[PDB]
Amino acid sequence: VSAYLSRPSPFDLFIRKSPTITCLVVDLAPSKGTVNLTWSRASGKPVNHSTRKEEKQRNGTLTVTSTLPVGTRDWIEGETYQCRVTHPHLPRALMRSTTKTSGPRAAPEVYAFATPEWPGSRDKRTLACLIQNFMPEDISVQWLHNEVQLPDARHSTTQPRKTKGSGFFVFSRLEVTRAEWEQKDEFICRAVHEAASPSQTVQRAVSVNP
Amino acid sequence: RGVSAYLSRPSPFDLFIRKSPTITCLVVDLAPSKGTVNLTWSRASGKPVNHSTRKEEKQRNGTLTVTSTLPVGTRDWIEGETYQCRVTHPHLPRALMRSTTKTSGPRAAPEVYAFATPEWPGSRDKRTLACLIQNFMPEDISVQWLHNEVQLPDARHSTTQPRKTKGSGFFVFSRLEVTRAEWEQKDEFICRAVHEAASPSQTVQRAVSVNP
Amino acid sequence: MEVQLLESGGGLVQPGGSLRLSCAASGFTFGNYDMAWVRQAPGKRPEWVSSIDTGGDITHYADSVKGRFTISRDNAKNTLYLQMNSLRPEDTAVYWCATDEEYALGPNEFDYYGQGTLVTVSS
Amino acid sequence: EVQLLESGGGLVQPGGSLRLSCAASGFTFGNYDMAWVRQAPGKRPEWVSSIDTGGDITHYADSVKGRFTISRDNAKNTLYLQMNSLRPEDTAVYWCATDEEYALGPNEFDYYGQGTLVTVSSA
Ligand SMILES: *[C@@H]1O[C@H](CO)[C@@H](O[C@@H]2O[C@H](CO)[C@@H](O[C@@H]3O[C@H](CO[C@H]4O[C@H](CO[C@H]5O[C@H](CO)[C@@H](O)[C@H](O)[C@@H]5O)[C@@H](O)[C@H](O[C@H]5O[C@H](CO)[C@@H](O)[C@H](O)[C@@H]5O)[C@@H]4O)[C@@H](O)[C@H](O[C@H]4O[C@H](CO)[C@@H](O)[C@H](O)[C@@H]4O)[C@@H]3O)[C@H](O)[C@H]2NC(C)=O)[C@H](O)[C@H]1NC(C)=O
Ligand SMILES: *[C@@H]1O[C@H](CO)[C@@H](O[C@@H]2O[C@H](CO)[C@@H](O[C@@H]3O[C@H](CO[C@H]4O[C@H](CO[C@H]5O[C@H](CO)[C@@H](O)[C@H](O)[C@@H]5O)[C@@H](O)[C@H](O[C@H]5O[C@H](CO)[C@@H](O)[C@H](O)[C@@H]5O)[C@@H]4O)[C@@H](O)[C@H](O[C@H]4O[C@H](CO)[C@@H](O)[C@H](O)[C@@H]4O)[C@@H]3O)[C@H](O)[C@H]2NC(C)=O)[C@H](O)[C@H]1NC(C)=O
Repeated sequence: VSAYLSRPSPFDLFIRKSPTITCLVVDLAPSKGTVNLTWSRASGKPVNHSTRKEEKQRNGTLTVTSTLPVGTRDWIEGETYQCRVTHPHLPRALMRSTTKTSGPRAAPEVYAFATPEWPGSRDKRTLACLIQNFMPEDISVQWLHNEVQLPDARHSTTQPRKTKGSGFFVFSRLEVTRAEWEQKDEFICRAVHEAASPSQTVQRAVSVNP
Repeated sequence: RGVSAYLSRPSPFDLFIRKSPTITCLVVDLAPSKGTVNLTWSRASGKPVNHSTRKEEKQRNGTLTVTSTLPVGTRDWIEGETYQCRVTHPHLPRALMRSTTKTSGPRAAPEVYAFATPEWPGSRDKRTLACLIQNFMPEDISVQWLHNEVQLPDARHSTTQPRKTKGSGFFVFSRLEVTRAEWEQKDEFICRAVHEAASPSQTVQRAVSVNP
Repeated sequence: MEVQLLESGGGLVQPGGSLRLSCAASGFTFGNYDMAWVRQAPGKRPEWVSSIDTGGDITHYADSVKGRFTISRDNAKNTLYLQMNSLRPEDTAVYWCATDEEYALGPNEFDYYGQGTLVTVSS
Repeated sequence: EVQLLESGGGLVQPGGSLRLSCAASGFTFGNYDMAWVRQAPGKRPEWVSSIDTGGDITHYADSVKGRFTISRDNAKNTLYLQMNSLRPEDTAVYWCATDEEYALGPNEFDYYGQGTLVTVSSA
């Protein structure tokens, strides 16, 4: 048995402006009882209504996912939220807690590239975006075309990883079809992050043909 | 149960370039030192097992790591032998077992693309080089950077974990920072990928330069 | 649970012939997973062939094989089937059955592959 | 679990001196290398100095060499940074940091404290 607790995405925090934190319980050999999870603060202030989802996995694992909408000001000013998990066949309750990561702040730099054409794929091209020089680790990367955000599934973005003195970095990879670039030859890589200025977003556009 | 064990496959660099593949068994022990960890190497086939080395060290947070490495036959591994690492410790109720063999399934050679980041304010003595390795499978790959015809230390660069593309093969990104002295010395940096299905000699590479 | 998939049914057939591939499942509850078939012809990049629904209501095919092959499964026998009709030289390949923990209906880098079997279409 | 609490910030005139104390709690302090980092208004963070586990190894950035002195006392679980010959350029928020793997040099540290403010001006 294992339990995890997330932080809000920057997209939730700064673009939608309605951050939410998710407590995730992954339960191998399940269904002896019912998992009870309780949201709480360190400060003791009221907690909003939480959603709760139970899903059975293909391998027979049960996952319990609960998500709490949190106050925008409360999180920014360093509030601490705790998820405490009770189940009858668990010996002692599992407790996880979360808060804004302290420490210095650094704006991302965004660079977007287009791979050369390769035989076998002249009706699609691979777009690659590099986001680097930022900290904390939390970042959300987004792709926009004809002024509309693409579905998340269209692209895949690497987990953040250290550079040993330059900040964190991530890469984004997107596959675009010929019809899309014939329609409009502009694809926009946008990063949402705390230390970006002026509106917590920085972006760069790339085009298949210059 | 507070203890966890992991078992690797040979790296493509060890298997195909160095030509001495090795598999490493890793036991990570929280709240340790009640006894002594005994792990025994075995095969499914039952053939002799080579002599294995052992390294045990304490972590900063007080966790114990026990690492054992076994040299495996080049012929045996390619032709599908199955190796098992069996972990014994006195405070474990039942021994932990992990096993490994080459991943089955179709195979596709990488494509390599290497780029040079634009100049960035703040340093005239450094530039970031970025290499994209994609469209390959299985996941197992080793990525290397060469300058002045010699391989750079592993610590010089950082390479993303392999991740799916939903029908086009796996992909990884590599990031390297090069100094002014190096490119002034020779402005050619080569991104080289080692992979099983790369042909002709299990290698594919692309060169990149700071100044066109 | 450990995923074991064993193909059978390969061989040599004349063009225009037909063949039935059987993939036997063991070590997991077969009735919970979507299934697919993948092939790689000699010296060509791997190509996803077909995929099946959990219950069997959904079938997907690549255009190259559409209307020639028909996929099916029997959940009580823990066995996946691919029925191949009207074979062409184009279809000589090694065939694998596959499945994935998340997505199996479409082409993907599947988590699990079987051992594969060979189909040689020639005179 | 690593909890780091800075103290000792304040306001001083150019040429003055101020002493920063970072209190450690919740882990075996004697096993970790320690470092100090600062961020001046509208500037990217700058690694300042770092200390060895035993105290034998000291490193300093070129900007602060010979002006600052880092130290630690392991029995009191306290890290210190002594700043002499302060300049307006040194106005920043200061954090103490540590990492599970590498702490001697500039790095994206795993753990940071809460920070404290140092203002060097004519006042
Ligand atoms: C049977 O099968 C099931 C499969 O479902 C399997 O159960 C899984 O088990 C593992 C662990 O055992 C679980 O993996 C964990 O996943 C946690 C969930 O992370 C998700 O959400 C993260 C947070 O998202 C929120 O916040 C971000 C911003 O913070 C925001 O953008 C979002 O909108 C959202 O609000 C998210 O980061 C994460 O996404 C990344 O990672 C996934 C992983 O592949 C990848 O797909 C994405 O591309 C993306 O890069 C994900 O979406 C996660 O918190 C946790 O990570 C911590 O722990 C590991 C382990 O130490 C650390 O390495 C890591 O640094 C983190 O500290 C961990 O990865 C998995 O989630 C279970 N199931 C499901 C449904 O998720 C069973 O194991 C199988 N059976 C057996 C026997 O194993
Ligand atoms: C107290 O501190 C200690 C130490 O900090 C900490 O202990 C860690 O505990 C976690 C789990 O709890 C361990 O996590 C596992 O790490 C495994 C080790 O992976 C290493 O080796 C891998 C294999 O290398 C061989 O093969 C490759 C080619 O295959 C070849 O190149 C090599 O030469 C070698 O022969 C290797 O893949 C891996 O490298 C990746 O990860 C590092 C992480 O920094 C990254 O830097 C690399 O760039 C690369 O991405 C690494 O070198 C690993 O096998 C294992 O992975 C499984 O689990 C994860 C999560 O479930 C899955 O996502 C994954 O798919 C695997 O199933 C997992 O990551 C960790 O290793 C310990 N650290 C050490 C140093 O031992 C304690 O947790 C701390 N205490 C507390 C209470 O938290």
